[PDB]
Amino acid sequence: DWEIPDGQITVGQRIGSGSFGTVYKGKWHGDVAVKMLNVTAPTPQQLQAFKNEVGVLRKTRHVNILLFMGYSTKPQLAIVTQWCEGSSLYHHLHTNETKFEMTKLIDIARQTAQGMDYLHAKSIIHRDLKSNNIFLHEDLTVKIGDFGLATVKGSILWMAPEVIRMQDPYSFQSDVYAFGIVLYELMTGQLPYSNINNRDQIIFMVGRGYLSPDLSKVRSNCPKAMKRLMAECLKKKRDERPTFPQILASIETLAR
Ligand SMILES: CNS(=O)(=O)c1ccc(N2CCOCC2)c(Nc2ncnc3[nH]cc(Cl)c23)c1
Repeated sequence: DWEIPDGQITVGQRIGSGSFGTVYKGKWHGDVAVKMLNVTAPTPQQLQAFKNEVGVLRKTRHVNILLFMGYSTKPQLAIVTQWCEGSSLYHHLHTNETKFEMTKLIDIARQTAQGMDYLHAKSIIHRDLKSNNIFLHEDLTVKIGDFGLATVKGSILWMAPEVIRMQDPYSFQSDVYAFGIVLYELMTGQLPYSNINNRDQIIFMVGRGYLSPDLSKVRSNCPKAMKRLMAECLKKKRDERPTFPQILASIETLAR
């Protein structure tokens, strides 16, 4: 079992917000990240979300998945993962405006793909992949985190058009679209639709197919093959999008 007895986890600095909780930097056999729900008595729904999230996490053991270490229920519902010594991909690209070498950008994309490939093989749909949930350990290793929304089979900039419309909606392919947006961020250094200042309009338009990321903004040394893979991942029609083994193969094919 993976339950941690009450009183063992030290909780330090509040790091930010996750899906259905608050994330802190903590101590439990070294540095850890802890997500907890703060409601005194959790509702059956909340208690469910927690049981589901743990269930998904414990199915994951892979270098590119943020390492699940354990959970606590008293005094509150808490999830414990390894602490990643570094910043989220989002922070790097958009807050700090870190300029990475192209080969390092590709390597990041490769690992993210590597992680996604694993989840999908295990029948996990992340449902919340975005650069906020991708953390760079010691500047080298990529870790995908925050499984609050994952299952086994508010961040609109990564949502596939079908997900926005809600008419069907989550799948391996919607995960792949989110990946495409992460690729975009890597290759452009920007969030999409950054010349549009209205969230509802972006929602309406991506949903209806009127708007899509502008690939002419990719850094000029971004390989043609990579620009092309990005376009494939971003196909409005979900069935036209590649699978992760495919995405992986073509990234690896850039051993050039
Ligand atoms: C409890 N683990 S979790 O549920 O997988 C989780 C959920 C959300 C977040 N963040 C909080 C900040 O906002 C972005 C999302 C994190 N963050 C981190 N986790 C580990 N090492 C880390 N180094 C730097 C960060 Cl950042 C970080 C972890």
